[PDB]
Amino acid sequence: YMLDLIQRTPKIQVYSRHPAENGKSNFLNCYVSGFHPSDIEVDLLKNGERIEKVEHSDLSFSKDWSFYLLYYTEFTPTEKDEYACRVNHVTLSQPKIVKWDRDSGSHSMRYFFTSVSRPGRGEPRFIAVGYVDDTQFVRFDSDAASQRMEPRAPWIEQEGPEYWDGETRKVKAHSQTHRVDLGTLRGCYNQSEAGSHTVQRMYGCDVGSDWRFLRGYHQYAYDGKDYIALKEDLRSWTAADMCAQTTKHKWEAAHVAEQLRAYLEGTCVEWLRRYLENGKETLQRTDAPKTHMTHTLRCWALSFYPAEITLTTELVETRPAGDGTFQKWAAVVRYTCHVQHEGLPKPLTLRW
Amino acid sequence: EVKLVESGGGLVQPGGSLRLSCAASGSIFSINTMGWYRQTPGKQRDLVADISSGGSTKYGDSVKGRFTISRDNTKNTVYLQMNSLKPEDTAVYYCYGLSYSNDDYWGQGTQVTVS
Repeated sequence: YMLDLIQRTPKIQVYSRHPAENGKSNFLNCYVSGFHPSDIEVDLLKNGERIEKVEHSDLSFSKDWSFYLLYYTEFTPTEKDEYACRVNHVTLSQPKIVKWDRDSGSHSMRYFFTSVSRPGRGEPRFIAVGYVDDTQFVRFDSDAASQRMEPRAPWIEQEGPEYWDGETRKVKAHSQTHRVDLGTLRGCYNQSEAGSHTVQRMYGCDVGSDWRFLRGYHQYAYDGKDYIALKEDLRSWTAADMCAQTTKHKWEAAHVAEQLRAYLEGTCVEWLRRYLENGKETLQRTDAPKTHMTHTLRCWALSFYPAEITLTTELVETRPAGDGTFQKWAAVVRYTCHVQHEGLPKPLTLRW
Repeated sequence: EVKLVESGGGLVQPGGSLRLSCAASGSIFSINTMGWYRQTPGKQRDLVADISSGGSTKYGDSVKGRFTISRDNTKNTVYLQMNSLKPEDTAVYYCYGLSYSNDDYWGQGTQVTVS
């Protein structure tokens, strides 16, 4: 239930959903993350050749505004086959190839919106995703066929048409807003109608384990840099430069933040509860890491939900397995590995 | 380990055409996909067209329909027929190839200019 009103290069991981067994169906994953802007070309290679039917997740981004994507495909690895992932991006002189080296908590609802302008190529690209905790449950893509808000989790498919109509009406409103803003921000920063620019929106609400309201968010960004955001008290704005102060004043004079507070404190919480209940078999589970040590000292963790975890040198970003679970490892060059997870009885410790 | 010999570049009038050719050395079983990326005014190089030894092709959106890639049944050699060239196709075109172990090799490139 949504509202009703710089360049970073990617990090690449190539891995399987499950541990590889020669002859056993599996899933090959390429997780690209931490990059900006969102234009990226990702290929999955099999023996120096492009794999034909590769799918990918809906575009989303992290706190720092950097985007992340999961490209994946079903495959049965054998003895001779070798695999890799290729990534192109504006920050790369040539596409990078990475080979597949075979050898009790709070809750949240978050909506992510991304608009990218396409000078002289039609409307801007618009992508919207919705999350409960670390489980995405709705999406919208302007380039897609439906032109509707679409489910991405079982527990949201129960909702009837009045819900899906209202969501489709609300997302298209979020789209129009971004389209207008793209032309506006172009004007206030004196940029040409020939360049491509990105506008990102994020908002949502947190609740304790008692499902009572904890925190609320509403942030806006231009070309990967902060533009305006709601303070933690949800009653005032943070403008980032002389251009965003003009918006801050127009919004404080129209008391926009008051309508936001109501949603973030009331409506957002209310539907987060309805979702948590409707998908309790999913959202309210906790899966514990299937964990062991790899020797360079490397600590491993597989098939755990939610993604929040701590291992304590090289620490690789947590990555989706593609089945709802996540993975992570850490490395260091009389040593111990500490594993604080929100689904383990008590912290674990590991040593050779 | 592999060397890529490029030819066919140069200057051409708008609306003209050019045929690029790239030939791989080494063992005939040491290269699978071959194709071309092209330099942007910026830092990156964009995909133009490539083809697997079995004939599977992929093109960059901005040359779809105008450019065609092909391969010699015998030798490891690919051909890029560029038609209806525009000034925005001016760039250095780099041939590349992939080993059957997903190792990438890259040629020196060939400047293509469209008045």
